[PDB]
Amino acid sequence: PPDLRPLVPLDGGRFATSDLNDLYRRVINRNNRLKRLLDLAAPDIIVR
Amino acid sequence: MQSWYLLYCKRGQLQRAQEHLERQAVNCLAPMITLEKIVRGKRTAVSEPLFPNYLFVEFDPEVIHTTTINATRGVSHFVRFGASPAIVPSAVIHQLSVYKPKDIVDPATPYPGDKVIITEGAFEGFQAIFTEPDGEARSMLLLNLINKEIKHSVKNTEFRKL
Amino acid sequence: KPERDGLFCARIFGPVKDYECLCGKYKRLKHRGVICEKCGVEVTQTKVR
DNA sequence: ACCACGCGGGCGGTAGCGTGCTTTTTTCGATCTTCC
DNA sequence: GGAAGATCGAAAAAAGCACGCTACCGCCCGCGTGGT
RNA sequence: UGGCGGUAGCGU
Ligand SMILES: [Zn+2]
Repeated sequence: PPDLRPLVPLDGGRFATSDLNDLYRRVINRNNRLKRLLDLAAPDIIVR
Repeated sequence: MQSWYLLYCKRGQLQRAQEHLERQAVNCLAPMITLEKIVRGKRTAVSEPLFPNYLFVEFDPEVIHTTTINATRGVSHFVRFGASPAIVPSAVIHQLSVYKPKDIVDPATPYPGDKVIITEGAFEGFQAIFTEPDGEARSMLLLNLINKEIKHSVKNTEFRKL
Repeated sequence: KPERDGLFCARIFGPVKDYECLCGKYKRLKHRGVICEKCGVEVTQTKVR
């Protein structure tokens, strides 16, 4: 849940990002890239 | 004696890595596809690299060492399975060189006949129907509202794809 | 404000304010448990997040 | 010239970065040693 | 009578390293872009 | 008024 990984304001127009949010963003980006390349009929090496 | 390898490059540095590798006399290959459509608009239609952040390199390891290629500017790292770098079979390169590019449009955001949602605009939070992309950054959509459905023109920034 | 289908999306986890829709059409306890149709976020207390 | 964001990921390099503990657990070259 | 189970030490990976409290510093993506 | 890292200190 987002409350367990809060985005605490920094009182300067910036947001402090927890490590969990960054890791989840990495996983989401990698999964989206894999889906996009699978839909592109990529060669076996690239898919692997 | 020459061998084919796959390299994962940096972000937006494919051209720089290709130029540096060509300066070192190493054969380079990267698929091309005439398809480019993002929020920026202003006739984005231009060629873009297929399979981003991937580059095939043909060279002989005994002439140019793998460490030198790994240290080339723009190239991030070798696509390696296990300790040794992976070797791309020549059949894959041959089949990817010629008929790999396809006219099928993967990003469906500019394509019409779809269902989108609007992030901000005159009628926020109302789903819209993409039917005809007149010009660029000009999107006429059948916005649905309680009072009346309106064929309204909004920007690509206003509505979010799906 | 949260995006749609993001890591903080209100539709998935809940509204950002207690008994207040993200859109703002319903901002009272009378509409508790009613999912707003414009933005698809349920009107509930923030603790459900 | 600044202001704002948007996809990615170790870094900068045409290589190499480390460099003063103890105890427990796992695996394996290599014997070994006992014998199927 | 040359192989299979025992093992044996040697190497490699993993986990832990007392608690409270106080003050300061620095930092809270990051660089490569796109319109103006 | 939220944390992380570093430094120094207090009490054992
Ligand atoms: Zn609403």
